[PDB]
Amino acid sequence: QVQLVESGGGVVQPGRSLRLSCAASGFTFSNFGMHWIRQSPGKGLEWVAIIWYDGSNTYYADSVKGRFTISRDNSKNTLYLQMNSLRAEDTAVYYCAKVWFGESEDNYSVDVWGQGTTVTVSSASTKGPSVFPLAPSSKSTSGGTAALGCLVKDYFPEPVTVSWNSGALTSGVHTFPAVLQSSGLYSLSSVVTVPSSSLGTQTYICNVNHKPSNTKVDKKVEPK
Amino acid sequence: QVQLVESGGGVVQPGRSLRLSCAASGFTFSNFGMHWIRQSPGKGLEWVAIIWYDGSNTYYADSVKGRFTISRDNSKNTLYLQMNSLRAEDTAVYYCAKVWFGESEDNYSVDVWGQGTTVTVSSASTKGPSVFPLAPSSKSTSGGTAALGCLVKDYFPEPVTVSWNSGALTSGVHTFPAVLQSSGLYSLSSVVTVPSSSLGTQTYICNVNHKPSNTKVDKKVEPK
Amino acid sequence: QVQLVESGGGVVQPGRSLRLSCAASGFTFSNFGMHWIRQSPGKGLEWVAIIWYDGSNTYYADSVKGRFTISRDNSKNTLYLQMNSLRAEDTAVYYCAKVWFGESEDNYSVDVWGQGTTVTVSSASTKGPSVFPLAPSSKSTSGGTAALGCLVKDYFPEPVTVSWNSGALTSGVHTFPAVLQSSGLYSLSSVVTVPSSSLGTQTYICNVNHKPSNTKVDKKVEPK
Amino acid sequence: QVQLVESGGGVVQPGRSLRLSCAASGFTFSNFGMHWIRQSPGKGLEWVAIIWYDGSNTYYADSVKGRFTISRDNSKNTLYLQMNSLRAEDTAVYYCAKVWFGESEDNYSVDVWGQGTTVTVSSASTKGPSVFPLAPSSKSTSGGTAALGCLVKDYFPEPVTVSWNSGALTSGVHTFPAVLQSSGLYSLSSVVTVPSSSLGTQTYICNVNHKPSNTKVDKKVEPK
Amino acid sequence: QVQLVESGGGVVQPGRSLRLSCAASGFTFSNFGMHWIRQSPGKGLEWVAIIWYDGSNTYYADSVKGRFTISRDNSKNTLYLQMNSLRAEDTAVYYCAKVWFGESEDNYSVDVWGQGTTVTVSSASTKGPSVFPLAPSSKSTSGGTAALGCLVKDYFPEPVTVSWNSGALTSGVHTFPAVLQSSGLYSLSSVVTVPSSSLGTQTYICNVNHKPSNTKVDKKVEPK
Amino acid sequence: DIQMTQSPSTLSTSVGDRVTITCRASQSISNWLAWYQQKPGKAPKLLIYKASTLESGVPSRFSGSGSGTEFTLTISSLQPDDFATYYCQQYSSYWTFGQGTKLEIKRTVAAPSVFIFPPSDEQLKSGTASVVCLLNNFYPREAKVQWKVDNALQSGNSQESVTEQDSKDSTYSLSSTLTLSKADYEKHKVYACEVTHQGLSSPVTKSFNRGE
Amino acid sequence: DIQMTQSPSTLSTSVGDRVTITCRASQSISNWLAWYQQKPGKAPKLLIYKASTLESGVPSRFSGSGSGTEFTLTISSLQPDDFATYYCQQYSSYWTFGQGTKLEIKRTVAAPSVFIFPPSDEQLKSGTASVVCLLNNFYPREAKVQWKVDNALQSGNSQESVTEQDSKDSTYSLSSTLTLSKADYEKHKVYACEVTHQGLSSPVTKSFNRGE
Amino acid sequence: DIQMTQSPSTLSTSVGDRVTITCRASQSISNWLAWYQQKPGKAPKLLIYKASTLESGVPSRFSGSGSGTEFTLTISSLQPDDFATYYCQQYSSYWTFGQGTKLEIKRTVAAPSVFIFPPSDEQLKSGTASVVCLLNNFYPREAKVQWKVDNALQSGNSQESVTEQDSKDSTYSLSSTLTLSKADYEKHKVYACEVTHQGLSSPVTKSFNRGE
Amino acid sequence: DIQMTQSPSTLSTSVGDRVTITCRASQSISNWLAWYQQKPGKAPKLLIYKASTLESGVPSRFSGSGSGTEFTLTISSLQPDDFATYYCQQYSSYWTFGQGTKLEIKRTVAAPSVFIFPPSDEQLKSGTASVVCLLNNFYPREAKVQWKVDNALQSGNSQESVTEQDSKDSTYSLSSTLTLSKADYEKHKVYACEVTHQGLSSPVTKSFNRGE
Amino acid sequence: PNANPNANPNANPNANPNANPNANPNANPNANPNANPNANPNANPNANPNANP
Repeated sequence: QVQLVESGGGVVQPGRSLRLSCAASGFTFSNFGMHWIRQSPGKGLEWVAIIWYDGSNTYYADSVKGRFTISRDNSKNTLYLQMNSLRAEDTAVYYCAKVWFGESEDNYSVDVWGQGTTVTVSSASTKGPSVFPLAPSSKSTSGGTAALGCLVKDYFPEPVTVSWNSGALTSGVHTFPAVLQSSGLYSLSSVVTVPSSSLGTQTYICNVNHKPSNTKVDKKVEPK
Repeated sequence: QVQLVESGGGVVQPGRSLRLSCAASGFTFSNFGMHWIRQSPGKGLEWVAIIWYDGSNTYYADSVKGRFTISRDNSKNTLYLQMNSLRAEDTAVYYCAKVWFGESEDNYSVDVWGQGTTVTVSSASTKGPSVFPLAPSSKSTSGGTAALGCLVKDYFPEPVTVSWNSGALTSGVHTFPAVLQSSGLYSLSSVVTVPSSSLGTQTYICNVNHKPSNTKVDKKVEPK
Repeated sequence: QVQLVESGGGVVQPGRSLRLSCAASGFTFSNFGMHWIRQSPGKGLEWVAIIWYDGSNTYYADSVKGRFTISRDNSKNTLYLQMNSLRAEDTAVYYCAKVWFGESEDNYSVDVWGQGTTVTVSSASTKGPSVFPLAPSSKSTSGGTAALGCLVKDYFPEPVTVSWNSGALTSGVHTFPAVLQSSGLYSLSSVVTVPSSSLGTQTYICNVNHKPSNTKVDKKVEPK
Repeated sequence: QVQLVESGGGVVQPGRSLRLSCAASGFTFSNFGMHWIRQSPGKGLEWVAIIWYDGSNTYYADSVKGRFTISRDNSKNTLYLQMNSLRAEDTAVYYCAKVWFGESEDNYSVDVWGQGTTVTVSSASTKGPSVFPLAPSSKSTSGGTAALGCLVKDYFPEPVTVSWNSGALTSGVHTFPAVLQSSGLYSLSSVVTVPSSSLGTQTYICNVNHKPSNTKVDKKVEPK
Repeated sequence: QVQLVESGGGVVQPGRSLRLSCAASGFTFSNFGMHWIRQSPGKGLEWVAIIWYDGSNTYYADSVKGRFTISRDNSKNTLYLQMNSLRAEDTAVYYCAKVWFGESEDNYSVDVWGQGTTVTVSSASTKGPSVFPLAPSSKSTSGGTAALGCLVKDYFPEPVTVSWNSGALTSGVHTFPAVLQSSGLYSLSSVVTVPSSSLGTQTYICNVNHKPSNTKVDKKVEPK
Repeated sequence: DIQMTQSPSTLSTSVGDRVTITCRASQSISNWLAWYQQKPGKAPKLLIYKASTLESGVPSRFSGSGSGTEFTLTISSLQPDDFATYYCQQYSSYWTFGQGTKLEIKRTVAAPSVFIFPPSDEQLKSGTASVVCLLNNFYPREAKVQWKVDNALQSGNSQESVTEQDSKDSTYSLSSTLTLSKADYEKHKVYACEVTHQGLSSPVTKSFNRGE
Repeated sequence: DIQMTQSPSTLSTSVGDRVTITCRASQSISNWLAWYQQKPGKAPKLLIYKASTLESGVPSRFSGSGSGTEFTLTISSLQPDDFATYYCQQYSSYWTFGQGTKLEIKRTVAAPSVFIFPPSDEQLKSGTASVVCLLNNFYPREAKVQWKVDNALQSGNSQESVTEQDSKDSTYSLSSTLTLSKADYEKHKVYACEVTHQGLSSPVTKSFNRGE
Repeated sequence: DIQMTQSPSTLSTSVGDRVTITCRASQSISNWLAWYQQKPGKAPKLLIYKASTLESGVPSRFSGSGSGTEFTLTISSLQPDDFATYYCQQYSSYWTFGQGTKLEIKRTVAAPSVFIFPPSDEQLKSGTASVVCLLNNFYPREAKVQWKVDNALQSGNSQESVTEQDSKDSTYSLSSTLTLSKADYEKHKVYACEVTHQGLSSPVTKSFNRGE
Repeated sequence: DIQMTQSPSTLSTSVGDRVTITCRASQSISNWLAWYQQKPGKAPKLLIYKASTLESGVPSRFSGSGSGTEFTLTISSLQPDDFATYYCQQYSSYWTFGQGTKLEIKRTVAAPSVFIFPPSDEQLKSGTASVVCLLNNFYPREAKVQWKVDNALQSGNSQESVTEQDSKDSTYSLSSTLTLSKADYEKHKVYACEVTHQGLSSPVTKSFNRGE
Repeated sequence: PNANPNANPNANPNANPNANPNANPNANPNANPNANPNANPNANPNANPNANP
């Protein structure tokens, strides 16, 4: 069926440029107009640009007009978005989308969205995380259930992977989504509830892995 | 931002033709309709013509219907106005203007005006001015202040520049706007108030310059 | 100025179809709605159909609804009226007409009419006329003035021209309008008053011409 | 002439939705407003909704306001009625109707009604009928005339067809209209008067057919 | 059901302008006329303006004629009231209201009122309050009951919130409505009756909050 | 909400008679009243608007009259095509229809033929017992059917159905169905339907014994 | 369908006169009425719209008045170019024209000259017999022509034709044609046309004998 | 052709004042009215559309009001950047602009200084004689200058020119030029210009004698 | 710029329920409205265009309604695959999306289990102090967590994170992280997080002493 | 509720003269599929001046 594959996203410092591409297959790409639409947690879904099938007419959202340039290569079946003068608020997931086929006098929108590519505009430098134990004790025990965890603080960029005991412990694990702090570094926590009767005998180690920095940390969590 | 630059205006004899052009930049020219609007001291602001974004529909004012032809070249981002069979009353400043963006069922007008180009329809031939002194005397003296000037008569076309003592004297200078006479020649005056105690010793010369005829006249004004 | 030229009218047998066209010039045809209005001696002026500037809305008179179809070609600046299943009472002069420009909430009618084209619905076959002399005598003489003429009977279709002495005699000639007979053939008379003292010596010949049948008849009228 | 064809009706469970359509032909549909009017045995004729020719104004009866939505597609010449949150009392025959043409300040109603489509709102499931004999005996004989019949009980939905001897017996047949029972199932009877001297020798079989369930039952009726 | 939401009210200096809006939902807004009605402590209920469903006719009270302009946007379902040259006596709560549906020859008034928005016309500048203690003592004690409070004086504009001991004390609290002083500043008191045996030992603090100035004051009330 | 009311609900008339039906509104509707004709199993057709304007194609024997709150429809000479149901409709404030007046074919009085049918053994095997009382070829339509089970009047457990006027002789037929449980049915012996009609000098009673 | 009616149908007037024609509609058309001028053998030209708005280019001597159902067109001072036919047209509900009012040139009374012509031998050889009665240079237009065959008035077998007003002297000419079969024509002897006109003190009778 | 009219033509105002200008249409234009600001020697800029919608980038001190045929533009507190000419424009039917309202800088009254200049001998040698009357640094702008030649008022042979408000002191200057042929000039003796202004208690008259 | 608004922002519903969400535009968008469904961590999929046209492949339990400025999306019978976020989008003038409505799995109320973790000595040695308050397995999601340091409420120095609904029991977990400098942290003793939830009759307070 | 047959049948001069940004961006399938006789018949100066290769 229709398939769209975005590529080119990543981390870029403010003021620099970035080129997104969208490879189309499963249909005659040169016969359809295309949209670029972005999604951020702060603004939701937000239309960015539209291009005609032949590139003759292009339109842009007011917040990006003059900075973004949409183009296409119908010989390669590829849609392009050149982004210049990036600001912090442009951090979002960008989707390319295909206009549906309709009648000659109707208004048009998109029917098939691409997979999406993440763009992160930040002046933070690549940095590994600090892993601190959230140690269980009597103050974190209610009945036969206790809670312990690992705090993964001050890393950049997303994402990070967390496993427990090399993956042998998955029942009851809650890894919270990361939050962006005022310092531009992300931080999150991963917690697990365990039987209090197992403390001191069962070994619990959280394994944090961060491919962008090649960080691998095995932190042992001991009770107090 | 949006910029419109008119060109092509000048002096034309009645009955001849003239083609004005308007270069647009800063926006997608092919997506907007355009107006030509003229302004004259006798009639004020007066709409001339409108053209659709694709040129399919054009409209003209009744006073110009059948003589003017509005067109556009979207490949060159240029708006054109071919004016034939010009009459004396067509002398005015012509602006191109961009229709604003609105809703589909609204009525439309213009939001951005061009810089404007002056069109002068007259049978007068290019002619340098006659500069005559308006000499101060006892009848033009009240206390320690006297008034003197230069009368710049019978020149065509507009404009002319007047300076005093090569620009060294600017305080108290009043150059009146030119008035068109029954003979089709323009005429104006330039006056300056000077300390009466300087009469007879300080030399005052008015420098009239008329680029269309390459006229440069330095006229000395002597007291009585 | 505004000009409308109808074409396509003629003689058609009942039950057949006919397509009238109206060529417009002197104004932007695509910006105005149009009417077709017919005029017949029996019913006077009678509105037939109206079409919007873009053809989106059409209306028809009750006597023609379901048989006539009005259309337009804005690329050719041509208005069309397809008439099917014609009846005898549809014989009339058909005019196209231009709607005037007015205010948005006013009701509208027509301001400029076309030249008109004649449509004659009859089962009569093309036939040359029969020319009979109206011979003057003592019973058609009062004083010094006598009357003679030519009767042009049983011809189809309209029109026929009558002249006297190849046009040399025009003073006192009265050619009556044609009348439609029960047989579907037209008939008329042409008369002339002459000085009684010229009878028997001056030769009087009526020249009847009927272009549809290429009939030319020169009938000599002698007194009895 | 004017023709309106309703479609979309059927059996729907309470609380579900259903969309009725009305196809118009024989007139300019886009020039007229339309009504939806329903008819039920309990309430008689009951106006439901009205829509303007362009859809700009819509009005609804109080009993349906907020649940029904009337719309139209002038490009398809189709009138629509989306019915949500159906209640038991909405079971009725629904007609679309065309507003008549009148004067500008008159009040308006409908002149041409559609054919009508039946809507039955019930939670009953599709179920074939039970055919029971109405056996003639001495208690159903008066002179030489006897009465026999068939009882068609507990079927849903409407309708069912009843014939006698494959249609060979039609004189004296009375098939009563169906009645709705407390259980939501329909029931009816069909009776026929026959010569008493024919009982025991002439065979009478009633043929019940119920297309919604593809039920075909031939029930033989024997005397007591 | 019918819902009306006013917005736009606030503090405005005399002589300035202010535009109120009323968003309507739950009914066909374009089918009904609307009223603006105001309520003030000095004049009670006072009709302000009325507008027809299509805006063709508007009427105003005599005290506001020539200064207020009522309008509506049926495409946005919004009612507007432009108030110019506001005077001190225009301070009031403004309600939008919907005309009821009735018969053609009846007189009409309103049935559903909006929520209301407060407009305060004053030349006073935004100013935080002065909190003074109303200290209980032997001179304010009768038996086992004493009275204490806080005086919140010379603040602008409304409103202010008063709590006791961060909300821990609510039994017996009386916060008086604010009064407008000759200086244009508001003032009020908050009092509470307490057991006399608790004076000197139980701590009583009034918490005054004024969001327009971001003022938060916790005043301790001590006996004398 | 303007209420509409038509009188009479049913009118028995003959070909050639002068027919007048009335329609009243709960409040003044000026002259904005329309009359619609409907034949059974067929869509309604417009007859009159503005209370007195005849629709194009409608024969002249129809006429309207009335203004304010009282309106009348008159048929000068009834014809066989005019046997139908007539509804009035105000269109002064929204749209409301009257209950409708049905023009009935008047004929001479004909007494009903009464037949009773007991429940079949198959239905008894199914757990239900329906008893059917039939009135055949009677006029006028008004009749009363009372079910008696061991001389005890039944109420709320019967349903009636009436046919339209027969095309050949303009008579009615009526079926009454008394429904009971098998246990209730077997808890009695005699089952009778009593019928009264204006063509009957005395009520007619048909009855059977369970099992007979 | 709104009917329009103009009065008078024909109005005899003179140069310099003040002319007023009226036009009435079967129902209220508000002010949506237009006036059109048509000269013979030429297309109509618009004079007035909205019942009282003068079309651009129309001289000021034309004026309109009226509202509702009665409208008038007034020419303050008639000029020779204004002799034409004037049509009113409502455009409130579709478009319907009146029959038209023709402005006729008033002149002094002139009695007609009457001539009669019998059928030619050639037409009799063709199987038909046409008899022609000619009225020349008469005014006003109203006249009556009666055919008498052996003192018996004819009806339904004659046709009349009238010319327009002569450009030089504003008179009319009329031809009346009696058509008969050769057998009907030869079954009688005397053939007369009798003419009456308001300019004639006595009726004029012309006659001939068949074969003379 | 919809006519537009603005009032007042000129409004003298001061910084901080509340300004209201009006604009009226010859017919109803609904709300399709725009307001444009133009500073001298510069292109116009859009301020308001739909009679009351503020264009993006326009400070909030501008507001529009009005509907039908009367519209107003209000500036709550005038600022020095707002001294310009304001035009209204209907765009309901084609496009027509008003005459424009110029916002003038209000100041105290200052009487003009009057100077007269006779024709130079060189221009007299050239065949023309120009006499110049100068009014310097006056406010307000309204003044009257009458030429008197041997106590005879001149008409149709003079031209006036007025400067804009000076940026430094908000005063006006006016020049009046009387042009005559050498023969007309030498055929008279006394040449005077008389000036009246609201800041002058009595008219000021300057005069010379030809040759004096 | 057309503003879009969806209501409600979050809707708790159960399998088999009838779900209706609304969407409103700041101005009239005719019928040019589309509905998109998005599942978490997945690309959006088109459900409806023209406000009421079902996209090919979409099950019939989805339906659209609305025109002008108010539109609704209705799911007749909710199924587990339909738990996702739904966005409306006007495409009448450019393209703007609503904020989206997330359909949540409704279940019975379950109070949270609360755990607190103090900063490690190693992180304090690193110069930072993070305090973590954990709420486990609660519903609904709405809860309030207040930090109190020596009974003093904190503001502006904490951040919260919430997981999606657990696939097994549809519960939430919430983490609150208080970050402070070592000097601010060591200048106090007691650190508490207080939790209020609709499933708790009384607020729950957890606290520790610094160093204990 | 019907259409006024005498309403304005002309084209509103003060209509929308811009382009509709939401109009059809796709390629029209039933458009002109043939060659254009009056296309460019001259060789292209800036065509490929090298080998294939």
